[PDB]
Amino acid sequence: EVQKNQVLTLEEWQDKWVNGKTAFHQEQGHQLLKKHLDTFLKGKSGLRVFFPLCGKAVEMKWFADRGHSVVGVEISELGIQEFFTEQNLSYSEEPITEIPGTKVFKSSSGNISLYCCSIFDLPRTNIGKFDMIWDRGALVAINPGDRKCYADTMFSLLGKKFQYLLCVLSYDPTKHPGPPFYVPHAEIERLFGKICNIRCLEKVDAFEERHKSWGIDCLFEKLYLLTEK
Ligand SMILES: Nc1ncnc2c1ncn2[C@@H]1O[C@H](CSCC[C@H](N)C(=O)O)[C@@H](O)[C@H]1O
Repeated sequence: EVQKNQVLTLEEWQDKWVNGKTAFHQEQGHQLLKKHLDTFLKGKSGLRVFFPLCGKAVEMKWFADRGHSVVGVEISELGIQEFFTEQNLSYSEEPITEIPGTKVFKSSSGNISLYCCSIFDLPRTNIGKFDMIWDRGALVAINPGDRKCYADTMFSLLGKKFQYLLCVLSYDPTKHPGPPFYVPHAEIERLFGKICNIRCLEKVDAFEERHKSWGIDCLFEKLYLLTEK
């Protein structure tokens, strides 16, 4: 209930990128994913992997380097450009014909495509189906009221068998209004429990010096693996 009425705008997010206020970004990449990556990919070849609200997530290159095709969606053209610049990847552009005024950025390698539009635009595209989702700073970045629509959008993107990897943050929601927002276990169950087997693989201290600026003094991260019932 606490953060329920928080409504951020796309322009606010784009402004963060313009202003360099991108402290959510992890240059060395996600350490829980790094730990479990081989287990998740064991026996797997040429998967399609989706990154909602992808920013310039370095982990997209982890999957592409391992032979999987990666699609991300990110509202900030600046963040997308920073991804290609930082990963030293050439790219070219095409329109997203269904959503006038927007573009998809395609790595020359053919392995990474970043849609520069809203995640909520995707059901009107032919983005298709995915074997795997990496969701970090995404479900937690969405306006709280938008979570059900987001969850339904995720389901629309999933193949019959899937591994949905989900990172959420645990902190006292009365101390920081978000983002990132507080998504408790019960909320995961509400959104994903009917369709998914839910495993919480990790719960680790995530508190860094930068988190003092949110007015909290404890922060934990949980890594979930959601799969078909
Ligand atoms: N509706 C929306 N559609 C697409 N991108 C959105 C969005 N709302 C917010 N964003 C983008 O979502 C990102 C959340 S911050 C997390 C970024 C990235 N997943 C990482 O792990 O580092 C921002 O880059 C923001 O610009």
